[PDB]
Amino acid sequence: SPVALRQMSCAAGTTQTACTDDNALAYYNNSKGGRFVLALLSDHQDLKWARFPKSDGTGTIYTELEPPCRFVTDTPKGPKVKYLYFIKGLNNLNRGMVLESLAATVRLQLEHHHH
Amino acid sequence: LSPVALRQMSCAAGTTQTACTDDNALAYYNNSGRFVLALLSDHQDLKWARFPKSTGTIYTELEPPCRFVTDTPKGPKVKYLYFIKGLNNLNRGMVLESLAATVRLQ
Repeated sequence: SPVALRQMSCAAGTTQTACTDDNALAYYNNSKGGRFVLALLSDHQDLKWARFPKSDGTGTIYTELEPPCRFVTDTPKGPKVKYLYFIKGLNNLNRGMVLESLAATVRLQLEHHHH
Repeated sequence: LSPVALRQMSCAAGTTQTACTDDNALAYYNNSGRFVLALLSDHQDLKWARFPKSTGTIYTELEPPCRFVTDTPKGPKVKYLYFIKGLNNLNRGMVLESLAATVRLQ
């Protein structure tokens, strides 16, 4: 059942060329095929591609995003408007997963280490 | 009904409404009132669960259970996941994600 969602920074943009670097936060799990990206969380409202380098290091990958959902969140600095991007074709089951994970941060391991 | 980190509450379930008597199950719910999405339990015969309303009490039917293993502070354990009758996939996705992130390695 551990289809637990992990997160990491990634490159995103309005065009494949426009992708540059840590421009967003990507939600993914390991559904066999290495890393499977489900959604992007960013401050930018017109992103259309999430970019990740291939596993074997032989090229790169660009995944398509659906138009984002705009939403507010509270923070120490105050309210903040964020954009949630589900990848194209993502089903409601996976959308729900992203949501719960977004609702409360929880470490997936016990050892002193990133999430 | 909007998004919010799921919460859990102990509740009584049974194979019949009459059977629901003592707390023997954990119920995931959304409070965006309490909307119960699913039940986690050690028994596999469960078919009903009651929730003493926020006046009266509520009985909600359950769908067939799903077996699954879980680490705990005292060794692994087997358990059963029950979804409320007719739950949509978006909500099930929220439950499955909570369960999935419920493990302990090394």
